Amino acid sequence: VLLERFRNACVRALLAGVRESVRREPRMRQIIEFAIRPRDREAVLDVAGRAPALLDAFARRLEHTPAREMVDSGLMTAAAAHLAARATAGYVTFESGPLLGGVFLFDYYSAGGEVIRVTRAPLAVAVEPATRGQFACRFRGASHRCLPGESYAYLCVGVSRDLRALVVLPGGFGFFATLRLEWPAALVDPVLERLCRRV
Amino acid sequence: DALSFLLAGTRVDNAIHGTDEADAPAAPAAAAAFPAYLFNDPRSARCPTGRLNTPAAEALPVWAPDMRGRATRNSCMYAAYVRLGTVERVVRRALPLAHMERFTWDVGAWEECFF
Amino acid sequence: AAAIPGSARHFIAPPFPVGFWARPGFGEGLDARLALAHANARRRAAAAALDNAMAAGARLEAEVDEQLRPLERQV
Amino acid sequence: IPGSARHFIAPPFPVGFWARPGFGEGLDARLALAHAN
Amino acid sequence: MDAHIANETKQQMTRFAPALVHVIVPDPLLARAGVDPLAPFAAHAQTRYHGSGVCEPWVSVFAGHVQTGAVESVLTLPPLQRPRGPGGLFVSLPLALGAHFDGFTTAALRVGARELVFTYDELLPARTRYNVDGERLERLCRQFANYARARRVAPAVAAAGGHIDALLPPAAATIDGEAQLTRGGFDDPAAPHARDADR
Repeated sequence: VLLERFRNACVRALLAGVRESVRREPRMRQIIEFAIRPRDREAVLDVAGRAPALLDAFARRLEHTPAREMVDSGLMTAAAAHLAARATAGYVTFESGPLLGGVFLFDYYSAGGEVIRVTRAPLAVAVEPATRGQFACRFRGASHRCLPGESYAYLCVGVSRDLRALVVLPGGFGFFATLRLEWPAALVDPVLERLCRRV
Repeated sequence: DALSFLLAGTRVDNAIHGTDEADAPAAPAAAAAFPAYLFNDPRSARCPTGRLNTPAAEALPVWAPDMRGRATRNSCMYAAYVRLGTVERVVRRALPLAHMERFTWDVGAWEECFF
Repeated sequence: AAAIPGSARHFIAPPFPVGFWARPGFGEGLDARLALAHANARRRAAAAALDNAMAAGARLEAEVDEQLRPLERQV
Repeated sequence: IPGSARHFIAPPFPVGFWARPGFGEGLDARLALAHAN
Repeated sequence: MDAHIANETKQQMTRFAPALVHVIVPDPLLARAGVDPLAPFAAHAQTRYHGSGVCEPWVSVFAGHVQTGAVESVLTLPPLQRPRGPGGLFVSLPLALGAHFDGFTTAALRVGARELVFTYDELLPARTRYNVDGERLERLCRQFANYARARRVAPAVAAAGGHIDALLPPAAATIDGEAQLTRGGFDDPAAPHARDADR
């Protein structure tokens, strides 16, 4: 019950964030630099066509999944990294050096037909503001090609230690999004004892 | 003693951090105190040889010397030396070097330096 | 190799159905999932514990019958 | 064109042959509670 | 079995917990838990009281994963027979008890990625099963007798074989671990007194 409630809270946070960032009727600017060949205007038009159903299926999936499969992912990782500060007590991860905020931990999702996560371990990408408000991607710690939005069939989501999420559709199109985690304080130290070491 | 004083810091910080990773038990039992008051006691419980399996000899005091995790000799090893020979002079002169003077080769055996 | 360069002046405007927001089960604190998980977990643990207790109880009548063999010998 | 920059990898087969996304799971969450009850 | 001995000594010498318990988690359990054997292990454990949410800091335990039959590796000696059956990792968990061991307070195990929980009420059985091991041991000694009689190795063992021969029948032998969990019944501390009072 504890893990299920924690996961429900994290997912409510992320989904509410993307929800608020898309609520106003938007036009999303490709926040990552990617030169697109001139015969592929059809493919980006297809991405434009399937963005809504893609986001809906992504919400459904991220909701229905169980909790045992989610804890190793990057969502609960960065949620624990966020809770680690307000807990008023030290905490150390098991097998990963601290996140060192600025690095977005990605969890991919397929973009064709059925939507399933593809990455076993999260990908540690680092955003960097570049020309004209187009942040530059680069990643150390993991080595997995097609990083965000490079190739089709990869929806890319990632949340920073500060809990600021971005969503990168194929081709590079997307948006940032803030995140507000709503969770009691009387239970923080339990969860952080179960997801850290406290030394 | 010459090295024992020369390498004082090494021996110091080696005797204390050397037993590490060895599970020592909890506070040592009072039974570990080897009783000395009982040697020249005229009146005391006694037991001749030849009746030590499980007789009515249960009245002897128990003493459990139990040494598990303390500093052994190999734990306090800090240096080792071996004699090479005899020398007249050392001059320094060239990469820096040190030319010997009339070295007479006489190799000896190894030596421990732990105490 | 002549291809279009990438600049932030590119946008992609997907056709959204204006009722996209008020998805019923969306945003609400998910009930049925946590509830169903709790239900199945309890139902499995109860079967496990019942099988465990029965595994010990499988000797009751045998013990009761064995205990009174003296009273045949005691007449 | 220039800069040894990254390219957007397009679907190899024609565009018509990669499905519109979806999610099929007949396991309904509500009625499951009703049956477990 | 070296794992259990190592853990007992590490516990008694240091007192990282009140008491201990020995457990043999077999193959299919690990398989259904999402964890895989034959991979690098790193065992940890913590005890989490119930209704409060206070978790003692983790403690590393020595685990050793056998490959072939596990249960028989506790019952047989190397040179006389070979084990057979499934095999899982040996481990020993810490406890929190001493006057009235509380129920519903779990003992959480940690393997490479996944965590398993073991409620006290499930871990600690009331009655043990020591009466069948006499039946096992007599067969084991008869086994050693028929080995020493036939293999013709050394005289010092030949004398022991002759003594065992002249002590109990030489009929035949075999040790079966699986039969141990089935045939037996739970031993209670009274029945010797029933036999004695009937004497």
